[PDB]
Order: sequence, then C-alpha cells, then structure tokens
Amino acid sequence: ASVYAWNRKRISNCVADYSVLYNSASFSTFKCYGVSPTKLNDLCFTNVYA
Amino acid sequence: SALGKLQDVVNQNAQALNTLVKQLSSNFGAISSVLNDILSRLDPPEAEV
Repeated sequence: ASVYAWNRKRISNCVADYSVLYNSASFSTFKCYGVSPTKLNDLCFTNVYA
Repeated sequence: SALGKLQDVVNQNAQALNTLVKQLSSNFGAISSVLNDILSRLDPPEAEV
C-alpha cells in the first residue's frame, strides 16, 4: 500500500514464527522497540498489528 | 474504641507495609512494573537500564 492509505492486517489466533524474519537478514532495517530483535520475540501476544 | 492507641499503631504499621507493597508494582518510568516480563522481552543493555 501507499503510505497515506497504510494497510493494516490483524495477526490473530495462530502460532507466530519470528525466527525466519530475524534469520532472513535481507531486511536492511531491523529496529525493534520494546521487544528485542536478539531472539526474544518468540513470546505470546494478544494482538499483532502489521 | 477504648484501645484506640494500639489500634492506631497497628493501622499505621499495616498502612506503611501495604504502601510499600503497592509501590513494589510501580512503573518508575520503566516499560513495565514486572521485572520478569522485562527480562524475557528486552535486550540486556536496555533491560539493564
């Protein structure tokens, strides 16, 4: 989507996989706030907004 | 209420202890008041600050 119409998806009721994102290393910017990018995102969340 | 002094002393001690217990769960400017949640979520430099 374009920036003004920022598209939002809700990640709900599924077993998340964050390891593949971290280990991919093709994503230039890997800045994580609150949760750390150093293999700690493997947790549980009530709601993920993408 | 004929023993108001002893009751007052006990109430003040209980109030101070309860206030300390309540203050245990204050953010103090941090992201969370639970230490374990901070440790299991955040990287060691930011976790330690």
